[PDB]
Amino acid sequence: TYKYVNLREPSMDMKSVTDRAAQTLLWTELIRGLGMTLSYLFREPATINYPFEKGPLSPRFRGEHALRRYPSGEERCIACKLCEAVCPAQAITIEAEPRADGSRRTTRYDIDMTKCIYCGFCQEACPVDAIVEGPNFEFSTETHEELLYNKEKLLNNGDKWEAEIAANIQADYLYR
Amino acid sequence: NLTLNFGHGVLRLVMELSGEMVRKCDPHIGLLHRGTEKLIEYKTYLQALPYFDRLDYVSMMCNEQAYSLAV
Amino acid sequence: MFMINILMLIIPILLAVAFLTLVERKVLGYMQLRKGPNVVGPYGLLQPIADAIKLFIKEPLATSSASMFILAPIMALGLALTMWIPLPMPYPLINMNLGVLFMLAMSSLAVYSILWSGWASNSKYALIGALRAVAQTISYEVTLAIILLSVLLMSGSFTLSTLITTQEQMWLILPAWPLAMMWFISTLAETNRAPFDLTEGESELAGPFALFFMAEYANIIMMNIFTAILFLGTSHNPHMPELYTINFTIKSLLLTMSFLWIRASYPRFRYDQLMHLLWKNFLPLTLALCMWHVSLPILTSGIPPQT
Amino acid sequence: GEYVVAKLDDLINWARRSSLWPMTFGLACCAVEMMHMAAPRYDMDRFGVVFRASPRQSDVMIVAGTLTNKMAPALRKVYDQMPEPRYVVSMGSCANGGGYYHYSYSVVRGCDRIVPVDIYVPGCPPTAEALLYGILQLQKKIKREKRLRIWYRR
Amino acid sequence: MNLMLALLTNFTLATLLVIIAFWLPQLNVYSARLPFSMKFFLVAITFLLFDLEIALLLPLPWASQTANLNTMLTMALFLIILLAVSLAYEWTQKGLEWTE
Amino acid sequence: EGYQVPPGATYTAIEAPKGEFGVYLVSDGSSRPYRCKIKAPGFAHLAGLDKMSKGHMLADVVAIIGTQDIVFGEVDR
Amino acid sequence: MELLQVLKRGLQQVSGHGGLRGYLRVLFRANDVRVGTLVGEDKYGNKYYEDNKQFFGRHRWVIYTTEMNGKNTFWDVDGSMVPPEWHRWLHCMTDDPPTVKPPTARKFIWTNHKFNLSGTPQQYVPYSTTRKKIQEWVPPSTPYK
Amino acid sequence: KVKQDMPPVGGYGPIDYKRNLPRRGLSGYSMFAVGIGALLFGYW
Ligand SMILES: CCCCCCCCCCCCCCCCCC(=O)OC[C@H](COP(=O)(O)OCCN)OC(=O)CCCCCCCCCCCCCCCCC
Ligand SMILES: CCCCCCCCCCCCO[C@@H]1O[C@H](CO)[C@@H](O[C@H]2O[C@H](CO)[C@@H](O)[C@H](O)[C@H]2O)[C@H](O)[C@H]1O
Ligand SMILES: CCCCCCCCCCCCO[C@@H]1O[C@H](CO)[C@@H](O[C@H]2O[C@H](CO)[C@@H](O)[C@H](O)[C@H]2O)[C@H](O)[C@H]1O
Ligand SMILES: N=C(N)NC(=N)NCCc1ccc(I)c(Cl)c1
Ligand code: SF4
Ligand code: SF4
Ligand code: SF4
Repeated sequence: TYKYVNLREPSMDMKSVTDRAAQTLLWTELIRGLGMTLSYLFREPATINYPFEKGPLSPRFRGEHALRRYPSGEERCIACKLCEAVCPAQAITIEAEPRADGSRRTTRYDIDMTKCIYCGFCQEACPVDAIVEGPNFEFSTETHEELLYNKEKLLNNGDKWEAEIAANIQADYLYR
Repeated sequence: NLTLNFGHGVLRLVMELSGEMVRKCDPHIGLLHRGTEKLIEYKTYLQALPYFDRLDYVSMMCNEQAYSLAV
Repeated sequence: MFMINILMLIIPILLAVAFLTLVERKVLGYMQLRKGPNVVGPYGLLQPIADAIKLFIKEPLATSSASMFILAPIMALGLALTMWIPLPMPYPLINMNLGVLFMLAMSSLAVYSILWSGWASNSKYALIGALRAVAQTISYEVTLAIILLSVLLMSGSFTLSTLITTQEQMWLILPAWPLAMMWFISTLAETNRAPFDLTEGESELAGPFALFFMAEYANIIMMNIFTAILFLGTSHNPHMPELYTINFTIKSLLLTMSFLWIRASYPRFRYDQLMHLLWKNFLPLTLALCMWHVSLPILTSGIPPQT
Repeated sequence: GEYVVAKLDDLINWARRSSLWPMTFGLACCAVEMMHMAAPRYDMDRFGVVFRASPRQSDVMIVAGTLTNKMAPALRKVYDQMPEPRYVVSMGSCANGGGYYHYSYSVVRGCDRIVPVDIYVPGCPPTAEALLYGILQLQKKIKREKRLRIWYRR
Repeated sequence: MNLMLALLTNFTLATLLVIIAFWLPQLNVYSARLPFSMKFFLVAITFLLFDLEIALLLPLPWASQTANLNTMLTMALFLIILLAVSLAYEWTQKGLEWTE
Repeated sequence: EGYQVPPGATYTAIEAPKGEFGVYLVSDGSSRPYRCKIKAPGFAHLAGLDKMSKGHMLADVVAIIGTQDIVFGEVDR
Repeated sequence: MELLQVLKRGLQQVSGHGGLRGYLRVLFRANDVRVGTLVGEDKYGNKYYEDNKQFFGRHRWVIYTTEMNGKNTFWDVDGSMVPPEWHRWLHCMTDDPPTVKPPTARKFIWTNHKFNLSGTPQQYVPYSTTRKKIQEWVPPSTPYK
Repeated sequence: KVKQDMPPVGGYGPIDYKRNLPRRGLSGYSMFAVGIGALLFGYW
């Protein structure tokens, strides 16, 4: 099914011709345009008062990465490297060895935040909810190097943001 | 005929003008060529999906749909 | 005493220009469902000061002729301030018997700053942009002069304060609204304002910059003050002249604000299209209305006094 | 002496950070979130950050998207024509360090190979709010400058 | 004297603003034919010729005070009509076109 | 590894907002595509700018590029 | 007249912010003199307000503390100053504030939130977290060629 | 019981989409009559 956007015949009677003459000479449609912008002048603006007010986000938001712990404090990551394998940007670099107590743990866990496309595949792939994209988006830096996260930075992010990260996972894990 | 070397992304237009009239338009593109098609050959089918968001990056989910239907 | 009077005109003009940039940004913002400057000082009241200081300590970034590179902004700003000295508000700084002709003569010189800066640009493409701007400006000078003459056939003289007397009973916009319409549009095109802002349009398809900007925005205010006097005459009470100044300021502010309103409302003309608007539309009507306004006072026996 | 130099520095810093006019290099998708920062919700103009400034009237270059090898010379040329003081904001993974296209034959691995960068905004793309946070971070960097104090001590 | 003072003040101030605009502390220690288009020339010339006719019409507000109104009105209209004829000729000879 | 895709080639297209957007996707039987040609509608549209702009003025070139709806992410890929 | 009720609404904001000085303080610190309901306050001094008659996005806001972690933040406020437990509420990731739904406590969670430390001596510096891979032979310390 | 995002029982209310540019103003005749009337009063 189709419709014509612009296939109409102007009425050529004197009244219609004189109507178009009045529009040409008295700029009626241009004045009608002035009314629209005038009505917007008197509308409340849509602006929010950042940083005192923030745009709404959802629990699914993909922000800065973090490495999480179990309630006991043990790391969740067991160096399976599924995140590293799935990473579309190859932003993740992992090395692992047996820990001094025999645990399977990483000795290197780096995310190049300037390679990362913030896609969330890593946190989908992870079988133990170890790597997550947290809610933080306000972490711009003055140098390139500060955006090359090693494991200490990522564990610190997890300890810094775990209160919010856990609550967001609680809200969304039934959709996963 | 004056030649204008410059006249969504970034485009380089090389134009031939005869007064006000355009006599030739020669778009020079590739200023945003990033070898996506070659990169996709080093990705699994899932890893390649986010590349389609970044093509017509105003119509992200439609690009995703086209690739998903093909796969 | 007179030098104090000159400064009580020059200084407020520059301050009014500074805060028109804030008003323009905020009026445009609210018509765009946003706020415009509201952080740099309460309600953005310090924004013009920050912009002014910023521009003047910016690197002043070769000219094809040093003399003309410096002449062009001096001419622009000097001429712009000069257009104010005969304006009756209600008393002029200088009471000229031919004040209307003086403003016409001085405004016709303003196109030299465009021409000289194009010559000094040292770039073939900037000179061409300047010549296109000049052709637009002189084209709309034609209708402005003829419209002004038509109105003065009801006033009787070239004295600006006589327009006040002519409109003692009634604004001239009522007998001359067709001329008021073309006059208003002509001022927009004359000041390269949207939808006639083709220099800034076509172009994209520090202190010296600030100086040209001040000259243009002073001209915008002045043109709307001239429009208020020409068509919306305020009544003058000689024992309470401040009453005239308040009413006449409000009209000029509203006319200036309607320049911003129009910028927010329409797309841009093509160059050839704004030339046709003048040569094929405004000029034919202006010529016919000039004949009409020559005949009308004679045929109604409403010829104004010479003095 | 010290008091005058300090107060004058505060004045020029306040003027420069309160009137930041950006030249935006809208290279790719990050340019869309920059448009959203100008849009009504965030209204960058309300901070004194005009929507679009000419390169010769600009104080900050925002590199919003992938910088290809073919484009790199042009970007440097615009940077060199900027009047000082001039700052560069790198927006998004592509400009930060190549991002999704880091390993491409045609892509510069970070705009900081071409121009010095003052602020790096992460994200692919950073949200309009994230970019605004970055612009305000640049404002704070400008507030820390002590050009006149260092000049006085030369 | 007043007008001379005003003009000297306006342009003297404009000179000074240009001066400081070009020289402030910086704190650092380290004739052919321009792709000639005939159409833009004819706009300028057409403006000139119409400007000379406007020069002839400017006296009209004073001329209306004459007792010889029959002659004065006829000549005023004659001048404006001839201006219209000039525009009509340019229009019909494609002098107001920007194509080609 | 990802899922293996049976070998073959398909041209698949949709009505995207900018026009026909398709991929010629070639599988070799493995979990990685062998070839992925992206057909972007703006590519052919921009190739037609010179044809469409004939007999128009400079300022109309802006309008024509706009009417074509051009994003260089998909034109350049 | 309506313009009358608007004007008294403006005056109430002066007394709603504890007089002229408090009113001017919020005007210059935050460019906003609205009066909302106090939802709570965090250990750093940030105060959180709500007004559900405002349109979505303006119905929640924070007045940042004037001092955090030894930094004078009277003028220099930052979005990264919001601690994570209030971050969820302020961004409308949830409906209920931490004063009503407190976060789960863990011994490893930071007791003291830190804002963005870029450009300071506390900034993060990357380094390799793995040990040396190849051990070089060390020659003997006695002469014996 | 299964609980997922669904439309309300009975569906949502009608959604407008058709162009709606309401007709306003006077006819060309009336507009010209007002303009000529203003001029005649001004001339008088
Ligand atoms: C009894 C005896 C009586 C004798 C006297 C009779 C005379 C009165 C009757 C005649 C009325 C004359 C009206 C004169 C106004 C000028 C009309 C005009 O020129 O409009 C035509 C012009 C071009 O129209 P267009 O559609 O593009 O094409 C036509 C040609 N092809 O279209 C335009 O000009 C459009 C203008 C473009 C600019 C847009 C921005 C302006 C919009 C806001 C304007 C607000 C109104 C201004 C008010 C000023 C107040 C001081
Ligand atoms: C309206 C009245 C305003 C009164 C304000 C008075 C303040 C006087 C102190 C001004 C200090 C300006 O500070 C300085 O400005 C110049 C403007 O080019 C900048 O630029 C300068 O330094 C850079 C290198 O740093 C040079 O490459 C450049 O050629 C030079 O112009 C400096 O980077 C900035 O440090
Ligand atoms: C291409 C060339 C075009 C040339 C166009 C010339 C058009 C001229 C048209 C009108 C010319 C005469 O216009 C008008 O006619 C009437 C005729 O009663 C004259 O007569 C009227 O005024 C005179 C005063 O002088 C009175 O004495 C008389 O009682 C009165 O009727 C007017 O004085 C004259 O102003
Ligand atoms: N076009 C706008 N209204 N905004 C804008 N950025 N204007 C230009 C800013 C400006 C220029 C000169 C001076 I002196 C001042 Cl005070 C401000
Ligand atoms: S979000 Fe995507 S690109 Fe970033 S580290 Fe995770 S998988 Fe890699
Ligand atoms: S973060 Fe998860 S997916 Fe990645 S290596 Fe650790 S356990 Fe495996
Ligand atoms: S960083 Fe992401 S959003 Fe920005 S240009 Fe690159 S791919 Fe597009």
